[PDB]
Amino acid sequence: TLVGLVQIKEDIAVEGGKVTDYDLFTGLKEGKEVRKGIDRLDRKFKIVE
Amino acid sequence: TTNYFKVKLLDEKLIPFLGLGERGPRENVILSSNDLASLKQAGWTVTDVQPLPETGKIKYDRRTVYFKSEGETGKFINVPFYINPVDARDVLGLLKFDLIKLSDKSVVKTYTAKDIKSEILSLPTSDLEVNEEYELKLYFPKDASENYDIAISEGHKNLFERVKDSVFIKVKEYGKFTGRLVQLQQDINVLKESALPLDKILGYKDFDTKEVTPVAKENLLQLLSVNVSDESYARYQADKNRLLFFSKTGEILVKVIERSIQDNIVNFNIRILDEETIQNEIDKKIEYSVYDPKDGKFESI
Amino acid sequence: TTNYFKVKLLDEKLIPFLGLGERGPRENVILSSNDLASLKQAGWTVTDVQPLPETGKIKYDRRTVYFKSEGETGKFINVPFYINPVDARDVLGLLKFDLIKLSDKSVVKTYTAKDIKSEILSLPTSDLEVNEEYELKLYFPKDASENYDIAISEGHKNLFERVKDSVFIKVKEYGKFTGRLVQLQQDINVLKESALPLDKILGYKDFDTKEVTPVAKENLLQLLSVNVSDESYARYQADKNRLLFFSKTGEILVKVIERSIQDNIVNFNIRILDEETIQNEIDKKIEYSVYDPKDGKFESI
Repeated sequence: TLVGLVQIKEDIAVEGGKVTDYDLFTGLKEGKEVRKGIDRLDRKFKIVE
Repeated sequence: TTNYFKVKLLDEKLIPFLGLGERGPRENVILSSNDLASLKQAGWTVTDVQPLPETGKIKYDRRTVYFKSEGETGKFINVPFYINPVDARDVLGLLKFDLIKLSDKSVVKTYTAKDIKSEILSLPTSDLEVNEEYELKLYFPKDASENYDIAISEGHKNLFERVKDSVFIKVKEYGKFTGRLVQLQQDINVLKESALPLDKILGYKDFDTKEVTPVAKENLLQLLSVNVSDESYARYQADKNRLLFFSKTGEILVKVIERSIQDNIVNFNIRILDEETIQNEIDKKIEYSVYDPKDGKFESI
Repeated sequence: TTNYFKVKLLDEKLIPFLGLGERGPRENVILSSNDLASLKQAGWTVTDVQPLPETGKIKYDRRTVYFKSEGETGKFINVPFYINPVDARDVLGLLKFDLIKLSDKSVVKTYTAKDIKSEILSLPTSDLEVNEEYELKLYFPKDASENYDIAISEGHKNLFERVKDSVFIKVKEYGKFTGRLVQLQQDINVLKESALPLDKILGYKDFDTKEVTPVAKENLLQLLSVNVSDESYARYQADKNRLLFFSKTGEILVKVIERSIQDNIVNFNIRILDEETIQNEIDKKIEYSVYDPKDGKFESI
């Protein structure tokens, strides 16, 4: 876990059956891991659970 | 020696060889030997190195047969076991013995492997049941791996999921009667379509006192390899103790063989006869007995 | 099958294959198989042919070691045995088990081999003594051959002098302590000609509760392979637990090794010193302790 990309957070509250415009860069500390509104989420995105 | 150590890491930079996060000074961190030598070499203050039990083997054959009698006072079966690279730690309070009854998968009694002194497990047989397979395991409980930071992969086996050893105790009846397998009735005459049980045609002569009691108790019947002469005439049911007289009638030789004591070859000359084979010879005064299956006793008229 | 039969001869001409006289109809006449087939062929009415037990073997290894603890409730050792070609006769009342204590050649308890049910001998260990070899035999008593007419030669072995089987039970202490073998005293300084016991220089750290009690109980000392550096300087007595400091004085390394638990290599730097090695440095204020053998405690002044 020393090198490699940044892991986004796993769980997402989808109470009510749906949630709109939920940001996935929550819990990541600003500045070091993510710069908000600058870097994108990669195309290796998948749900596993 | 092993390759699993419960250590106490005391650097706070970031613990490698583990998951995301987990950076502080961590204790109870179960590491490999390939793991630990890559931290001692990495300038870490890894201390309290304790080896962990990778040997939970049982010094006993697995699938044993234990012939149990009726009167059973004590009669403890001794099972040798050894857990090598430990003497008394916090993990040996987690190692559990268990007597799983394999019929319905429930334990009879459980033991902790660090309280069983002298490395000999004296299982009582007063609680064991007959003709039911058992299991004696060295399983770690599933709530034992929770209190430690094991440094494994996803698909690797951690230590508590690894060490176990199981034997299989078969507890059945003793049997092995004392007798010469004497007959109980000469001139066996049966009807055409009927069934004759073995407990009314043969008995056994007990050697202590010469009794001619039949084979009523059924755990002796599996040692009796009953052999008929012709397959199409009669047939011995194995689940029951009966012979099956089919439509063919005539002479048959039924050879009852007991395998334990030498020379128990018993021979029955059974005559199968029809309905009107009786009535054409009841007038010409041929007096003999024919087995009546509705009541079990041999009748003549 | 065997080659020894207890028969009942019923001719009165003259019994051959026997001694002088002995002509009548004789019973209990133990014959061979070469004997019996030369009488059935000889037109004799030899009847009541009963086979005799030529198998008295024990299904158990002979020289076993049984580590016995202090608290012993029950803990029956099960010995498998089988006497094949018989079930219940008059000779099986003569077959005797016995627990011979090999130290002074006296039995602890005896069993008759026809009353031990299920062919498993459950020897209690509550009566066994420690560090004393035992014996479990299948001897016929010497007054068993008297009531039968055995047809042997002078130098041949009759049946009762033939069948026996003996195992050897060694009953000793369990031992196998739990500890890392910690030291008890640094800076071991001894006099020139003296003896230092091991119970005042080393102890062991118990893992249940961290106690530093020494090795007082002596059944643990045989696992401690004490190794000195130089043979001529000191020497470890094996019958005692002492080191033997000879005339040579200087540095020695005493390496105490325990074989059961890994990494119990204990190293003592012992300095042997003379009588006037003390007095030339007691004035220049070199304060340390020298072992005093008359009372056991380490003293400085």
